[PDB]
Amino acid sequence: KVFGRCELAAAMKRHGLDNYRGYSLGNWVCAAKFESNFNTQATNRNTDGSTDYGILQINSRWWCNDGRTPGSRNLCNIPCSALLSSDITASVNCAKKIVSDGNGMNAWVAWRNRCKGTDVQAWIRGCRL
Ligand SMILES: CC(=O)N[C@@H]1[C@@H](O)[C@H](O)[C@@H](CO)O[C@@H]1O
Ligand SMILES: [Cl-]
Ligand SMILES: [Cl-]
Ligand SMILES: [Cl-]
Ligand SMILES: [Cl-]
Ligand code: NA
Repeated sequence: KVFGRCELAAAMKRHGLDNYRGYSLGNWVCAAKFESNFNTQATNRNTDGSTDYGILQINSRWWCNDGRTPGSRNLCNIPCSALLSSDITASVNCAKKIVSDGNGMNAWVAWRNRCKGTDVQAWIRGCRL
């Protein structure tokens, strides 16, 4: 499912993401924009063999199991395919574990390079929240 900008912001807001660990809702919307282009079914292979999954491109190296990342972790205790569903519940819950790992939203390379320090609030303006 390819989310609308305000549709994704409302879904992230309903699942408790806005101001989670001090990151306002605009940061999460901006991150999903540049990680997956609002597409829950996005996947991208990495050089080390792991794969990013879903609306926030959560990596199978640490957070989910896809059966093909040898010596990896499954800290969110889910199959990576669950991160591709039209329901973003699993992606949001796993993201809350990632952002609480000590490095904040810097775990998402797209957010650090394309959202951090910008006017992230602009990604939720015009939305009826
Ligand atoms: C939080 C998370 O899983 N981030 C991943 C990370 O593995 C990496 O920096 C990159 C790989 O292309 O994509 C995503 O940002
Ligand atoms: Cl914001
Ligand atoms: Cl694996
Ligand atoms: Cl949803
Ligand atoms: Cl932080
Ligand atoms: Na894994």
